[PDB]
Amino acid sequence: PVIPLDPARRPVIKAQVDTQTSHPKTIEALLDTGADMTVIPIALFSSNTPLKNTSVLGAGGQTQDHFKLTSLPVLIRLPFRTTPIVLTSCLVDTKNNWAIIGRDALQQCQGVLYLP
Amino acid sequence: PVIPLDPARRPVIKAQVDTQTSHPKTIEALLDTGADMTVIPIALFSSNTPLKNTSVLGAGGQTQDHFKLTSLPVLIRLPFRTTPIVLTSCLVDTKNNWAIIGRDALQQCQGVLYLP
Ligand SMILES: O=[N+]([O-])c1ccc(S(=O)(=O)N(Cc2ccccc2)[C@H]2CNC[C@@H]2N(Cc2ccccc2)S(=O)(=O)c2cccc([N+](=O)[O-])c2)cc1
Repeated sequence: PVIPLDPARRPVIKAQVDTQTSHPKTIEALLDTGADMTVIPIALFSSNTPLKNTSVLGAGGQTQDHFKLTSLPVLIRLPFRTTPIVLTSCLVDTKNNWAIIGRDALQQCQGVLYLP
Repeated sequence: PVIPLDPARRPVIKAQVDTQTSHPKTIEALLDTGADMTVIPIALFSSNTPLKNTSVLGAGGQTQDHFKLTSLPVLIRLPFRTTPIVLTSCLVDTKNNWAIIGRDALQQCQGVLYLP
């Protein structure tokens, strides 16, 4: 589908996220061309899985306690599409409720940005 | 043009920005569909130049200090189209000097996100 760009209406999508730590979950995620890596809420991971340490830069400066890093690949499926997007590693938001589809996933699904 | 999406290569673009407080300048801006409002470097604005205090959400939570708000509209020109993008107001990065094209500007040039 063609998704219009609107400052008042964020470009969201419903995507099934398989973290391979629990059961695959359909969540609402922001489509983000500014993001390099995909951000997945920590609420989808099991309580006993190890996550790597890292630091990420953003608006309110950088941080090292806000984001973590997956130990296992994350599979992401789109609404009617059936083959999953395979991300070797992706960011994990441990504080807020953040689901962000980055360019890493937007590449495998042939996603592009068009300017008339 | 059709801008491809790649995690290893940011969707940057050259744009001419007029802050109406000084000489119009050329910057390299990041095409960001996740940004509600456009962010321009404070290095564009003259030294005086009243700017408003504002609060912005991003990476390391919310920030009371990083971003300011323009008092006057911001003229933005792109390589292709001859007519300029007119934003009523946009964000100003004081800490760093990021150039980020949000959906506010992408709407006025009718930019869309295409997912096959
Ligand atoms: O207009 N806004 O509300 C608005 C909000 C937020 C921003 S923003 O944080 O600077 N800034 C821009 C930006 C771009 C590149 C690098 C850092 C920041 C945001 C906007 N999109 C990228 C970035 N981040 C996500 C996000 C999206 C919407 C709202 C808040 C935060 S981020 O940082 O979590 C995610 C962030 C950064 C990097 C990665 N990653 O995978 O590498 C993922 C700008 C404008």
